[PDB]
Amino acid sequence: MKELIYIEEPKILFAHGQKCTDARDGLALFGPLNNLYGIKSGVIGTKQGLKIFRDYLDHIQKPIYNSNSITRPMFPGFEAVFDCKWESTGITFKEVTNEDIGKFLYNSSTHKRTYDLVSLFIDKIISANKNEDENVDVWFVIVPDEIYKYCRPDAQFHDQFKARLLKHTIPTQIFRESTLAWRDFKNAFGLPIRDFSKIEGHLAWTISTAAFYKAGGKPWKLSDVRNGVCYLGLVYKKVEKSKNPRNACCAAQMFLDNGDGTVFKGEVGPWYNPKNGQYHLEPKEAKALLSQSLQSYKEQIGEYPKEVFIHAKTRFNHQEWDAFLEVTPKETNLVGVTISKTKPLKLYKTEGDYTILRGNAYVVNERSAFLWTVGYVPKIQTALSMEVPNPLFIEINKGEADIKQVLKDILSLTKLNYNACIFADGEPVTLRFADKIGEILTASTDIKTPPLAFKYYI
Amino acid sequence: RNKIFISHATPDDNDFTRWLALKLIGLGYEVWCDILFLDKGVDFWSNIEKVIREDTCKFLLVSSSYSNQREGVLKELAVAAKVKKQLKDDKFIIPLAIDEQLSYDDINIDIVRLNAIDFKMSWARGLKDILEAFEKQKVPKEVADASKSNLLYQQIFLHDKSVIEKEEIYDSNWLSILSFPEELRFHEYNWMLPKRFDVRELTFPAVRYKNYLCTFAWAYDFTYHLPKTETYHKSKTIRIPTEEILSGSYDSNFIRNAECKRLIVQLLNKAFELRMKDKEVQEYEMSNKTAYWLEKGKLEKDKFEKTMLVGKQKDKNWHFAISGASKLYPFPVLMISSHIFFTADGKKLIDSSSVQHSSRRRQGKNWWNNTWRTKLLAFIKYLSDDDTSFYLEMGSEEKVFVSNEPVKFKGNVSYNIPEKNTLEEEAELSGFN
Repeated sequence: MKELIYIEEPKILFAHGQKCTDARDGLALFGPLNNLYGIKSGVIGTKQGLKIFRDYLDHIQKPIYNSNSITRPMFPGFEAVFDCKWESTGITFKEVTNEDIGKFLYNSSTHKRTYDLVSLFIDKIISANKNEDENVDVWFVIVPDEIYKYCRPDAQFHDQFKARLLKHTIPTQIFRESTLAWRDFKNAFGLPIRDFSKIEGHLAWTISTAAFYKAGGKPWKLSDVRNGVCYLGLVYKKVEKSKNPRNACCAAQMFLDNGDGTVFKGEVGPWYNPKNGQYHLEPKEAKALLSQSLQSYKEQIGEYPKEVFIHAKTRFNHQEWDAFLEVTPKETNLVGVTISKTKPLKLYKTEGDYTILRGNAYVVNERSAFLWTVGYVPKIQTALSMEVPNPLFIEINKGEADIKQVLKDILSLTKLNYNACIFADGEPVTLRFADKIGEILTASTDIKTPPLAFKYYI
Repeated sequence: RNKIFISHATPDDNDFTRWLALKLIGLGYEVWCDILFLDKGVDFWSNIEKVIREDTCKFLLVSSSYSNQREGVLKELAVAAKVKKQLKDDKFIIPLAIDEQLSYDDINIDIVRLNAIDFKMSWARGLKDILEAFEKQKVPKEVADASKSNLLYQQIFLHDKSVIEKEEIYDSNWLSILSFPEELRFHEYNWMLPKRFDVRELTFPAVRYKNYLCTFAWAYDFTYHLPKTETYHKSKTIRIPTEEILSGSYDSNFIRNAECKRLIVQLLNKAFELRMKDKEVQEYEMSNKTAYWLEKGKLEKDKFEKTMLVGKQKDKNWHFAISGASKLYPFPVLMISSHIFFTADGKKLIDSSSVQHSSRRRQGKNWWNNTWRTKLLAFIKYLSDDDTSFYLEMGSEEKVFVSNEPVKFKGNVSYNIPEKNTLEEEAELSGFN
């Protein structure tokens, strides 16, 4: 019998040392771990965007309800959860006229259109941070829902705009009007395009916990963690514009228990392998990245990591690891983990209609296992993933570590998505924002940035 | 007397009651209300009245459009007024104006003259005002403690939503393999293999490893496009027991174990691809592997084994389908991947792939665990040749028996299956993340 193992929910620490699994239950019931007191806004957008933001803030002040409050709980109200004042009285709103966006939006190809319009929305923010003495915690970019519509997917406006801000380190949050005033935008019929009516309160949750996080917020933190667990996430992105098919860019997201990760942009070089399409690092840049992360960890913590798990979506060759094992203190345990997504092992259930649980895992051997990060969770009484859950294959490619420990860490790393206040997620945070960070890095290639937190990436 | 009693129109005001009670318990204000007491007795009203008369020190009143209409709210209000008159207190009763629609006139005549703490603009401001009053009226409160609120919340809202130590049996998509051909043969064809001849197009699988030809088929198994092989000598051929290869005991410098296992994987994949040609199952080209489905009308009402393996969604027809891969570690199996293929009429295929993916997601939304399991098992049993397995053709005498019943997995902890509320709510929803 191919027995499975259950690994309990990681549990997340909240304010006053309160440990609750759901992100938006111990948040409302207690509040954020760090109690920052002012989220003075700097909304940038059209006047209509300012009105939408003001109305949505007024809504957020009053409770918003979900039709299914068993699965998606409500929002008691910002100040009733975050005990801090985020209202429409204090706003450093900076206006962009409709014609201003229009003239920068009609430039034929998406290339010039996106570059010019991102520069338009970036010059205003840079000037605001430079020549004004009212330092607002977060800059809200309320983009009218025509840039996202007309200027659809470098592509991904959301990513290029965030990427060309790392040097200035301006914590910014980007919103769409259709996300805020979803009722106002409607199709040919009277039904709005985005029917959030059953999840309206949910839209109030994620929009809040993200904005709080970017305003120097720490909504929550892992409860059970070891003393030095530095998690490296090796993102990767082939430079399609590069004439050399080998050329590629990489980074390394360093994570402590705090859930706020530092991005160590790597060096663009020959990391692609078209013969088998596998990301690989040569000794020089491998040592450079590992040394950068190690020095940053020592500086922030005062000592070198006790353990270092490098998670990746592929397998590390021998040059990579033989380079990594050189620039690493003897008193350190370095491990390399491969986390594949599909690896077909669907497990349907004979009993009934609902799907398999979330903690179930199949351990193939001492160095391989399957983990069900998605599916049905009793607390929500719902399936995180529709259809049947797809497992997650985890193998300890290099180094010696306990597979159960790696599985538990990988499950715990799924509760650190501040950007979206949800029960959990299907991927660990180390590789969760792999495509996003890869596109950010590709957008910002020539400029070299130091170690920066996620507040400027996600 | 310390309880901060609350009355509300349940279930019209359960959320506000729970929120306010938890906040007041965390901040120290001990609270009492209908919720938080799921162990209701035969006579709950008696205990409520006893608490109001004796234990309650403040009487908050959730004032909503349906709070005044409800009879229980009015009864609790009358008892509160009686106790207040007995005590001769100015503000033993506090209406919490939580509803905008409740007009000034509509307010129940027993609370119109009592100043109401506002909640319409913000719940936080209302709680600030309540705390200010409680400080003014010197309402007792213990030291702030947010652990008790956590424990109470877990015991109340998270008692029937916790995993249970129950065993469940799951059906995988890994279909076992019973028997392999006795030996794997590497033929010394050398010059007998035509130059630039694609061995992929052959009656039986064969991999041109090095200068040899690796396969389970006999030397003479192929003669149509290989007539010269009639003169081949079996002495030169190399025979390696398949059992030894799979067990891993085999060790030779000519070829390593891993390469042999990869060769066997490719042979199994090609064998399945060839075998599905005989069956009356269509073909769809996936990214790398191949996918097989059933066209319209081949089965009697598209209900093989009383299971709907083909149906109609709006203007198109959806057919359930599979795709086969091979694995050998930790035990030989055929990986089956469910698919839904959408066709204009039931015999052709949709050229576009974006429409295919969109319709696949849309149809998967409407299907769930039971549907996917039933359709996969039905399709696999359809491909069966007998009541035990189906065979892939490697050689004239050699065949590989792949079972038609997937491997059974077992958990240790499980949950309880409530009604299909998720099906009732999630239906007709897309793009909300």
